[PDB]
Amino acid sequence: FIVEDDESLGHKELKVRKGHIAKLMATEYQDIEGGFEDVEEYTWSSLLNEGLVEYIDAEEEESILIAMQPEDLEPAEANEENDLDVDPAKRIRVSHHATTFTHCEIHPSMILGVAASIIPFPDHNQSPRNTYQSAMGKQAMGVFLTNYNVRMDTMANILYYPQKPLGTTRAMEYLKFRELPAGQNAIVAIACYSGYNQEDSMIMNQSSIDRGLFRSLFFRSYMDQEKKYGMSITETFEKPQRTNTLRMKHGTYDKLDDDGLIAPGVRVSGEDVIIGKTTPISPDEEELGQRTAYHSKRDASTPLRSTENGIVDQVLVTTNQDGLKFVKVRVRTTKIPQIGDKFASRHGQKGTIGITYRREDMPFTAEGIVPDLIINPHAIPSRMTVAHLIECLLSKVAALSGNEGDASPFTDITVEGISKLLREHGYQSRGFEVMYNGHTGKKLMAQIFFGPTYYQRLRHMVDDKIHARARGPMQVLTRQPVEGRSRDGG
Amino acid sequence: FEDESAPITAEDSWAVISAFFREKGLVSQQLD
Amino acid sequence: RGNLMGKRVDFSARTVISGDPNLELDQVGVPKSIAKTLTYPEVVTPYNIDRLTQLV
Amino acid sequence: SLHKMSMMAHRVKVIPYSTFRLNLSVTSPYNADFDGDEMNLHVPQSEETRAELSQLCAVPLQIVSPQSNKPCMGIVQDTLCGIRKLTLRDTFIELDQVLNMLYWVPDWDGVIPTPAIIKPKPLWSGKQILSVAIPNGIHLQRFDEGTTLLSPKDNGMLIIDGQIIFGVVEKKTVGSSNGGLIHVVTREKGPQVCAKLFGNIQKVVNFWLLHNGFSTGIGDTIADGPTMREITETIAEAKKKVLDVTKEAQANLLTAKHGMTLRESFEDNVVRFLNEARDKAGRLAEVNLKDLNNVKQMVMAGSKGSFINIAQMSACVGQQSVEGKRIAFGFVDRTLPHFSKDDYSPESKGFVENSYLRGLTPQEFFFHAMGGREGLIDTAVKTAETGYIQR
Amino acid sequence: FDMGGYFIINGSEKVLIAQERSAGNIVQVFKKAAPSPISHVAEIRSALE
Amino acid sequence: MSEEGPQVKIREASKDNVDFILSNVDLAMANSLRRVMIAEIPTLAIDSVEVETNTTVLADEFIAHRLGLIPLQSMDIEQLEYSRDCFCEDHCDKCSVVLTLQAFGESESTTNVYSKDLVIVSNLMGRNIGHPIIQDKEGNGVLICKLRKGQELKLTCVAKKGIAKEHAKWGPAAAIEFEYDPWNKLKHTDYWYEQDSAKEWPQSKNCEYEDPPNEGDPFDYKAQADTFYMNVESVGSIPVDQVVVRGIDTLQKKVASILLALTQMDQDKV
Amino acid sequence: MNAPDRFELFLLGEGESKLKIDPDTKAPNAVVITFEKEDHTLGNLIRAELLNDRKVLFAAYKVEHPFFARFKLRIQTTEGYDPKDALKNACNSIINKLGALKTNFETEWNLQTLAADDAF
Amino acid sequence: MIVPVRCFSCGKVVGDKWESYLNLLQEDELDEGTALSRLGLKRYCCRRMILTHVDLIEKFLRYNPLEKRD
Amino acid sequence: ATLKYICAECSSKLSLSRTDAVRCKDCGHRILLKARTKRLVQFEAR
Amino acid sequence: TLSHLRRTNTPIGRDGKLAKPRQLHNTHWGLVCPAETPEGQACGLVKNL
RNA sequence: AUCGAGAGGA
Ligand SMILES: [Mg+2]
Ligand SMILES: [Zn+2]
Ligand SMILES: [Zn+2]
Ligand SMILES: [Zn+2]
Repeated sequence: FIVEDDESLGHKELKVRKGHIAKLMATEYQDIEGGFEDVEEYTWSSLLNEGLVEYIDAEEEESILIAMQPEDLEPAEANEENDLDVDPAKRIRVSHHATTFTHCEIHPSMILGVAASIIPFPDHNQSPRNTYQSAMGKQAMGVFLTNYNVRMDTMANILYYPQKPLGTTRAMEYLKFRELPAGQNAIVAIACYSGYNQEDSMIMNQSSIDRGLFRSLFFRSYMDQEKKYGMSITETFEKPQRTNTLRMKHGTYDKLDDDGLIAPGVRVSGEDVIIGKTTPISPDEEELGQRTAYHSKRDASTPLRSTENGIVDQVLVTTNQDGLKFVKVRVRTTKIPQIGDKFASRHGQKGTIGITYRREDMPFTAEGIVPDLIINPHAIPSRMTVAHLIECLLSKVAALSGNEGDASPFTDITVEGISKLLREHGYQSRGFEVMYNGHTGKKLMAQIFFGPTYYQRLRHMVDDKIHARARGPMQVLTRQPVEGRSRDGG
Repeated sequence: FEDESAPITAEDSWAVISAFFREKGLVSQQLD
Repeated sequence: RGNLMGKRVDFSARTVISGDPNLELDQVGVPKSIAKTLTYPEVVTPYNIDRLTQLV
Repeated sequence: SLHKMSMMAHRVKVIPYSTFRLNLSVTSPYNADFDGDEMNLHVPQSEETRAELSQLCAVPLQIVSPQSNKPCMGIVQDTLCGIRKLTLRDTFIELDQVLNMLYWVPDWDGVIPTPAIIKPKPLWSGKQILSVAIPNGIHLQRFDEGTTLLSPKDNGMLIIDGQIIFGVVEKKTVGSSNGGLIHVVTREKGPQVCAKLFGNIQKVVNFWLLHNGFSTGIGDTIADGPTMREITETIAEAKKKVLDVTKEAQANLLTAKHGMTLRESFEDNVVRFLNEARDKAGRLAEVNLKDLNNVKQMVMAGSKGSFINIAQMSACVGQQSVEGKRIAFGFVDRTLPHFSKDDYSPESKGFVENSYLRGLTPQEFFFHAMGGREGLIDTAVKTAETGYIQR
Repeated sequence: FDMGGYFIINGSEKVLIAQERSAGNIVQVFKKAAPSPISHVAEIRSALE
Repeated sequence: MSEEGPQVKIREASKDNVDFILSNVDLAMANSLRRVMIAEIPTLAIDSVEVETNTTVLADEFIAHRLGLIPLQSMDIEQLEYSRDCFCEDHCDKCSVVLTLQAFGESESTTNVYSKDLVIVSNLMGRNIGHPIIQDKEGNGVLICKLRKGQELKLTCVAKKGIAKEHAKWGPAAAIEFEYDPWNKLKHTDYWYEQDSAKEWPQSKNCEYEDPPNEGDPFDYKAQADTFYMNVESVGSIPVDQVVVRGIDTLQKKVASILLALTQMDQDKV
Repeated sequence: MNAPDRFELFLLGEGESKLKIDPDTKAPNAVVITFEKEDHTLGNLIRAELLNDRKVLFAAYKVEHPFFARFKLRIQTTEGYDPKDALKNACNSIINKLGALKTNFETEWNLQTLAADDAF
Repeated sequence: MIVPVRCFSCGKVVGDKWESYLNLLQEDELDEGTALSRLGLKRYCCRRMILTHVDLIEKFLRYNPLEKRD
Repeated sequence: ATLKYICAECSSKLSLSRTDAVRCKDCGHRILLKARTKRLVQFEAR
Repeated sequence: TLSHLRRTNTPIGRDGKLAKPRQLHNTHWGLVCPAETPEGQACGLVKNL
């Protein structure tokens, strides 16, 4: 923003006024509505050309003096040292220090990146936690595009029911997180329990998994095209015959079609062949003709990955730029949460499932509400992440009152406001609830911090990591075992 | 009054930010 | 340093870990899918013909 | 695999669900947690190597390590909190739950201890049921600052013939300490008995804690109004002292400390004052906190808590620094374009008045990010430099 | 919802990562190590853009 | 633990809630009844799905899961055998109900395919089972999927009898409240507080049915948990009253099975 | 991958008896009974009832591992009184009380039907 | 993508309340909380389910559905 | 039978055969999604 | 996707030197994210607008 | 298959 002394009526005041904001909102609504009549069609360029905002480079911003917020300009702060707004629940903000302001921040929290600006209350966490969350928000499972069905991408992961957060920052409207969210709201209980969430692991309600919690789709597209060589040879799709080819793979060819492809809807598992392709190549010997007639053909099929199974989603048959037949086969499968899977909130709190408990075995409140997670209380003190608890509280209040909780970084929403709202909703101000053991049904002598919160299902599922071997393939040079899980390496 | 006075408040800067992201977008630098 | 001082080995497994308050200190939990891949060669002696034959 | 204990021999137990499962007390040796860690399994292929693994590398034989004379395995988060809460003086147990606790100890000899309270109601103390897990013939005589065989604080430990007699059980006793229960039992009854003790204590304490419960909420970081005002006055006094030092330095009346020029002496005085302010505010908050406060309970149990965390969550976060020096004038004579040039005030050079509960202003947020980035870079460098030194 | 600031090459989608560099046509004066026979050096990476 | 024991007092009743005070019974029995209502009352649900054709947006697993989660009438479930206890070939009329869903985009606007469109094609033999539970005021069931003009979906859903332990989709209960001792007289709970627990902790709605503690009265250390307040809510597949009655039946059956096992072991010992 | 079928929680497997009574050598007249395919729902009930018998000296249970739907119960009665008899009496008392509860609930709901028919 | 059936944690059938919820929001101009209460979503376990749902099916149904004339 | 190869951005059911041009007859397009199978797919509603 | 399309990279640190660069300089205020930076060798060398 | 590069994880 530009700060000028145009206000001869008083102290140096911001250049932008409420009329400009009114016209901007009018332009927004005119875009939303019909009957275009917004002659004063302000956009960003209108503000830029009108002399209301700048484009300040790091080199130019050395010579200026910026105000953190428009309130820093009011003469009252400069002069009125005494005021009744001594709410002890608000941040201690330094007073008005200067009067030669040249510009004013459009808003703090625009200093954050795309992955950071989806953190609720990042200013209540500590910076390492924020960095961890920014790194782990790119692994959260969610809908990356609406046309994922058309795209034949390899390794696409999509949630069954992606849910919008109950605590949303104000930049999520520009990042479109609320339109393509990556995660789900889970009723988390920060409790010490049977002991299976003792380290950063966690407990998951099994009956919540059975009803569709954190279920995700997985897509994997296989590709194969007829080889370029057309000079008296080629490599064509077909269904190889046990009696007319070499080293034909150990998998099942019974699932293929006459086209060398599996029809969509077939259930493929293990190392079954999905694309049937052979090389009618040498040995070009008439002795082979005396033997199996087409013995010259050598199998070039593509089997499923040995550690994967699913159902053929879609088979695409096109021709590459060179005109040779080109094929893509997509296999989809549902990846339900298991014990070894990895989840995390928006505060760098990693954790794998430790054990799943059914709805009856979980602790329950006097209202029957059972948690979808039980997080060990020992993750908080060392990592702090106060934003986690503030987000759980704000989310509880938002779910009760039925609206969105503004988790913007540098707003003026204090824990005491949220607590007052929660108490108005007939609950304990700080979010504690009396729970029952479940096994015995007796009250727990401790009251459990209960409420919703947004958790993300990351990548790194255990079934993609589990690997054992004993006397598998070996190398050729050193005669040691090969490396790689996909190759059955040691 | 409002047109020429009533200075901006904290909540009003989000109209400006929305205008910026409307005209520019999140990948404006590469396209430009 | 990559083929003599250290090398890939057979009869080994890797996977995520979890916790079990109900496991002995020296005891570990091996998933069935892993215990059915790794093997131990036992010699047939008159003390274990029956059990080893049953395993066969 | 930094040391011996990162390679230990275990006994197998085939289970479902695709993850290796470990006892929670062996995590510290491997330095493992369950946030996504993975481990490698190796199977011996000969009776010779099976015997070598089970007679040399066996986990119970590794409890007391030659690195420091003290145990490696100890008692960890949930068991630590549960054992400190269970052995409190006010924790009595009914017959119905005591029967389950006793049946949960495999070594239990079938003899029900006579309750500590008999006539009005039969109530067993937590120390009794925990002692049922301690083998006979074990003595400890640890005395803390104010332990005199009658102190009301239980700040001590006395065991006579495998019976907790006095004191709370916490990280100083069952944790991997120099002369705790673990070390004494290993050096007295042997490795197998100590591993069995690990199992028994874990089982009993986990059962009790499951049927009691224990949580942490946002209400654990809040300090009442009076202590918040006291913290604010402490911080204001520190700010005033720093301002007085600044006035003295700007008047040239400050005398440079020998071995340091004027600027370094001034910066040292300011950083010392700010650190004293943070410590005083943190102590005020901590003494305010009740025993109800779950964070303070974790701190007292030794179960992953420290008082610096309490200070930073419920009071001033404190001065930030990069390269050992308070934030530097990256711009021309100012740390950030929102401050006037040549400003040495605490707020302009990294100090963070607020707490994490209360929030951070944008400048404090950025300075804290600076400090966090410094820490992360240091960790990344060590990750490899220490490995090279090891090799 | 696709922003679209990328290329499609052989089907695959590629992103040109902004390569950071020190500016040219700026005079930078910096101190050389004392053991060296040079005290200060002023450096320009002059370029006709 | 004598015969003429537990007494009941139904505070209020609906068709999706039964609110009652359960008194003169141990806490173990109350909790066991709660757990049984949650976990071990058989009901009907879709178990197998044969997708004849599906050009819709949703995948086949998605729709199969949704269909499994649709409640179905289960008043007469006790007259249906378990598919594991039948001699048929993967289903028949006496151990399953066969529904079939067929939808198409006749209209150019979005077509809402939903559980009103499920039709039972098997023979129910007069049993009161198989009907999807439609409680919507619009008469519309549970939204299953949506269709463009050309999209189609043909299914064959086989309904089977099961308990919530095998899969949560067979649960007859939605959520069971449970409380005892509104005023913490038994001191089974210690109240976390800052300045005053009696002010910081909201008063339970059941505190009106109990005498407030007397400030001077000594702690009645001989008192035991009793007079449990419960509120069973039913997803609609079974009436709430029948949910509770069948929970009691299931506990009785489990204990009777224990007795029968003891008797069989004794007979084997002779 | 390694997830066992959910039916293994309540369906007996091959050669898996419902009960297995093993006399306990730690104390006299004490036996340990293992219930297969059972959990706390019945174990807590049985133990709580057994503790109401004045001829029972000890009664405790434990589910050794949540992975396996198993259950172990220890009973130690006074001299003469066979622990199996104590278990039988426990089950019989439980059944009687459950039947009484069902009868009372049916009676109360029959009374309430007048309002229920007018409810939703 | 579609409104979830059978609320996760508790199991209440919140799948038939999407249409009614939207109608109350739009036609009756009710707030989210009042609309949720009017449908009987007593406890936040279900209010989060209905409230924070993202109906992506409406966006998938914009692409041509392998249809004879579309 | 040779029923197969539904066309993309169209609806034509090509039912091509070996050596047939991969182009769609009346679209000129070259994608030709392959005709979801005929055998019933068995799913468990879980 | 959005983060990748708005990423940068500093070839200078590819040498692996351990020094004052690859730190959050305070001239970065409002120009690159103070929190979004990878771990390992690239911490502080890869920066996000 | 090979080699090279990048991404990320413990
Ligand atoms: Mg870790
Ligand atoms: Zn049948
Ligand atoms: Zn619900
Ligand atoms: Zn066409």
